[PDB]
Amino acid sequence: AASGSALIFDEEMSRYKLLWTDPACEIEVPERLTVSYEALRTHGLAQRCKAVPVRQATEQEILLAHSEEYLEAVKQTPGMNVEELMAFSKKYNDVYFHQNIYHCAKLAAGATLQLVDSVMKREVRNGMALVRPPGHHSQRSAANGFCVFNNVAFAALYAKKNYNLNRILIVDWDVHHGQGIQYCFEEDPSVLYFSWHRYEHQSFWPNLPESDYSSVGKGKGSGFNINLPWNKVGMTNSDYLAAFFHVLLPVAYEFDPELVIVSAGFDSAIGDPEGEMCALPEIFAHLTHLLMPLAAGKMCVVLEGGYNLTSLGQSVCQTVHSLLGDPTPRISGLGTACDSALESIQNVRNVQSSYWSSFKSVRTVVVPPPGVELTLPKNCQHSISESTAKEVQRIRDKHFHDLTDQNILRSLGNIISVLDRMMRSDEVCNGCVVVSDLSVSVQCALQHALTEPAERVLVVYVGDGELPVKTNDGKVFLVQICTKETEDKCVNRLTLCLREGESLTAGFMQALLGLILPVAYEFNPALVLGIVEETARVWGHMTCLIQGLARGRMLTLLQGYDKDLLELTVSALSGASISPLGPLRAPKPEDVEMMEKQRQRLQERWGLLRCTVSESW
Ligand SMILES: NCCCNCCCCCC(=O)NO
Ligand SMILES: [K+]
Ligand SMILES: [K+]
Ligand SMILES: [Zn+2]
Repeated sequence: AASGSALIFDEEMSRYKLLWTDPACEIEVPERLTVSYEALRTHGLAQRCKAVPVRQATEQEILLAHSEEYLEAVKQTPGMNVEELMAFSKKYNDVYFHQNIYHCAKLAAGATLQLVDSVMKREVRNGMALVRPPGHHSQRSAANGFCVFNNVAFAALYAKKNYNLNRILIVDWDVHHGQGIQYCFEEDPSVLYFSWHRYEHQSFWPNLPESDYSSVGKGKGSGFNINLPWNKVGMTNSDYLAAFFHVLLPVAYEFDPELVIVSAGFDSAIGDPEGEMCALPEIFAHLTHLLMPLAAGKMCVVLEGGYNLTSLGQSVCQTVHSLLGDPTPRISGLGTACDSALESIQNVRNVQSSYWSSFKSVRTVVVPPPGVELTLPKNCQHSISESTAKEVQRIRDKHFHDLTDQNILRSLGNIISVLDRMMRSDEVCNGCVVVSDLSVSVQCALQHALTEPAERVLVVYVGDGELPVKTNDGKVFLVQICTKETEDKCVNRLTLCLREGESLTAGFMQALLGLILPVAYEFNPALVLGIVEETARVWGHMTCLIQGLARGRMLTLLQGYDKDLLELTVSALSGASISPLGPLRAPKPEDVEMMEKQRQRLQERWGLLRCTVSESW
């Protein structure tokens, strides 16, 4: 399988700049590239990525998305002086030209195609290209918004032609609307374009009516263009995550893309002069991580905007951190989206209701049963202290007097050993332990974590019984996926009873993206505890996405030995790729009704669940 992450960059693309007075473009400086690459080198991230050289995009590759007349007009700019370059740039909106910009434009485009090839050739698992000029505003016969050629549009068309892909997802989290990408794939159902952008009721640049939520695509591409307009500035982490959980992610996993291309503009981060939003650079580590379970991890990150030189480097490294599989930082202070964001999210979901189902040294430690030996990935390891042995003795005599099964005692010693290495040693991140007795193992795992201390523990249990888990003090949230419909009493437990059949994968994924993840992210646990009983596919996507919480510190307790299940949890816990879910039969209405009743029951306490504007009394 593929491994590593590509970092495509070249200092040549920082060798064009603005040569005349223009306050509209004076923020697009060469230092954007040099600051971002040097930030990756300072933090040791560039040295960890496979450096792929940039090449020039050929003429025929440029003609994939641009006209011959516009290409030949740009081709003449290297021969122009300052006066002629100023006159040529006046023919367009918010863009300047340079003697070298046509050279770097072909390099920025070629760098994107180099990144597409390395990912599609399985030479790397994912990658990022630091390019200038940007591209998502560029159109078929016009330069626009600092862009000359549409790099991301090139990547999708290049991937369609040379690899025969049928479904490509484009995620534009830049703060500006990439109308060039929208125009290019307006009638193409093979490319799904998502974009959030500062809109302010069309008053913000580029002031386009097509940037609104009602532009869903044209013809056979209807429903494959998703615009989410930000009508107020200061959007926070809660707004960005609500946009993912309730708009992008449900559509993305139903779309099931064969490749993910990200128009990664970081002017959506706090401190940027263009965006004026308030999301921290840490949010981009999660925006990346939440998309990695798609397309078997094949993700191509292309740089677009980002103009606060300090805010830029921080978010670039947070993106590469997630691409390399590093633990995601904890996000605190999460809550409901603001009213403006909730109105936007509500409107996009309604207009897309007719096109999509959901609307209207060691990273992992494994302890198999005694004697079972299995092949482990490179970053995983098998399992005992004398202090742990004494503590298991102390736990036994106080809480389990009539208990002598010396193999049950073995697992409890491993649970303490694994948890001690996860929280305190900082050398182990997560782990998986095969378990015989559930009630004693869950009790030991949960109680030992609270005194570690883990101030908050999220428990995700796939079973039917009741477990020794107290959820009455705010330190524990219980997520239970069961077979028997249980009346949920209190606002700190989430019980999902899915009506059995061939619709469980679709219903579970909708509950994962729409209920579990929004609640888990607001809860901000210090450790995740996964529990699966013997009587109890989709667990790989759950294990990977849930690692966005608690810095990826998850302990999974598997009851009984299933090598297939064991091998999948360990693979997902270790950071390996997750095989894509195929086409899923749309969820049963009885499950959607059940999931919406739980949202009504919990969204007043966990505002991140809200996908509507609350009714004021
Ligand atoms: N604050 C006033 C609005 C001026 N807007 C200038 C357009 C440049 C677009 C660059 C970009 O980041 N594209 O993604
Ligand atoms: K955007
Ligand atoms: K589209
Ligand atoms: Zn931008």
